[PDB]
Amino acid sequence: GPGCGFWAPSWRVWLFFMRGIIPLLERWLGNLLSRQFEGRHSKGVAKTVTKQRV
RNA sequence: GCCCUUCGGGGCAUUUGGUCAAUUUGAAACGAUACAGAGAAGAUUAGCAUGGCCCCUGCACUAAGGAUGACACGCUACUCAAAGAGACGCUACCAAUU
Repeated sequence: GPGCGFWAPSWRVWLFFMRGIIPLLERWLGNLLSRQFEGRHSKGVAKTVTKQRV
């Protein structure tokens, strides 16, 4: 049942997950804020020829 | 304030900063309501694009979606003739039933 408080291994796991997730989310959130504060550039950087566009 | 002094003097430290704390008049946007109302030459519609002073959602400013996201569907002389054939064109208008 409940009573096991040996939490250091799982806590470790989530710290290392955070280590990897910081560069990805700081980039993603920075781009969220770029859209929010200067707007979306819609075209201009060219779109690739994907499968639906071949 | 402190320190030094040869008691005359000298030293240490040196220029912040975000338009006020004040919501009518220097800029928020839905929803409700009213209304209308969805592409491809009969009917019904899978979409993929194209162009940018149209954008939205998205990390994607090298996905995807938004009705195939929408827009598109008005308007329409102007580098501009030549041949040969006509013209009471360019003037006048005119005297017998028995």
